[PDB]
Amino acid sequence: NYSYIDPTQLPYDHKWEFPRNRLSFGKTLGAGAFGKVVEATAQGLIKSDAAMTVAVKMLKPSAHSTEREALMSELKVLSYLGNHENIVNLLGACTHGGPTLVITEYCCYGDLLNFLRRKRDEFVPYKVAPEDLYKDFLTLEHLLSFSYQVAKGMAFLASKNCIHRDLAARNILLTHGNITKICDFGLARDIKNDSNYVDKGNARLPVKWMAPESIFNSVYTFESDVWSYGIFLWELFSLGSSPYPGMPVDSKFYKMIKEGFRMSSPEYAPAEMYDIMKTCWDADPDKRPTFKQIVQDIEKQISES
Ligand SMILES: Cc1ccc(C(=O)Nc2ccc(CN3CCN(C)CC3)c(C(F)(F)F)c2)cc1C#Cc1cnc2cccnn12
Ligand SMILES: [Cl-]
Ligand SMILES: [Cl-]
Ligand SMILES: [Cl-]
Ligand SMILES: [Cl-]
Repeated sequence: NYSYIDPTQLPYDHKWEFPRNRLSFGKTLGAGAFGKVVEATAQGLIKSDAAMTVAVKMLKPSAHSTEREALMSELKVLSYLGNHENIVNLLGACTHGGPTLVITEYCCYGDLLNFLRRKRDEFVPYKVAPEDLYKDFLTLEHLLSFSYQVAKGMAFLASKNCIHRDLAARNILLTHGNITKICDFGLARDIKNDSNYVDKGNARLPVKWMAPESIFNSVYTFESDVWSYGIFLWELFSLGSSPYPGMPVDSKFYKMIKEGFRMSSPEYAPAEMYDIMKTCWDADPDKRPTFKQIVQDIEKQISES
């Protein structure tokens, strides 16, 4: 599950350890068969005795030994990555005296996919009438900023030799100020009943976001994440539509991907952003751009707009 890094050899820094009893669990933010993410308040996180709201990831009583390893391995990965601007920020953890708890920041606006669909109908391509700024309409400027932030976050993950493997709008959190945080819901997502994940072998995988080498050879690299980022761009500029609309993942889908069929540009994608999508979807991973190159490309687009 780890292409390059070895989490078993990666230490869990004990500066992260947080007292279990100082958390007050609240509403459930998301849940899968074995794990869940809950909103919570932590008492002694901030130096002054003032409480702050956090999100906590934990396993359910249904979880087995495989999931207990995965949650601890996830904590080691998050601790190894450290805090970054474009990544959801680990705040602490609880590792003894009970089950593993992973504490991160709370992102007020939820996941990006639901945000795009919530904002889709009032989307504004050009400038917002200056009286209408209180409406906080979704604009093309916001979409470009989202692509830029996620590309920077993925560039940082690549620099840490880390492969995301499930990059999609559903795995992007959104905070105040239209700032995105890459995340991985993992076990806290009900992939069993999520139509975006597809039965393949004995796993359920996000096939429509996956590069061919990941589908057919189970190969995950920096450049297979780049492919997923291209699908994410299509999600973004279609305002939250499902990729390859109307095409179920079946034998014809695999042949069409293999033979070079690619999606058309979504209705709201600038031509230069669609140019990025096509290069991300190159059958040859070596011909695909790097995330660092994508950041440079998008940065020039934002300046010239
Ligand atoms: C409590 C919690 C715990 C953990 C994580 C989490 O995303 N962990 C994570 C695990 C791994 C990876 C990277 N790997 C991917 C796999 N890959 C094979 C290895 C590398 C990353 C990543 F960000 F770097 F991508 C993140 C998020 C939350 C949340 C939350 C939260 C905050 N506000 C809200 C509002 C609504 C809902 N949730 N929510
Ligand atoms: Cl546990
Ligand atoms: Cl990894
Ligand atoms: Cl916002
Ligand atoms: Cl074209």
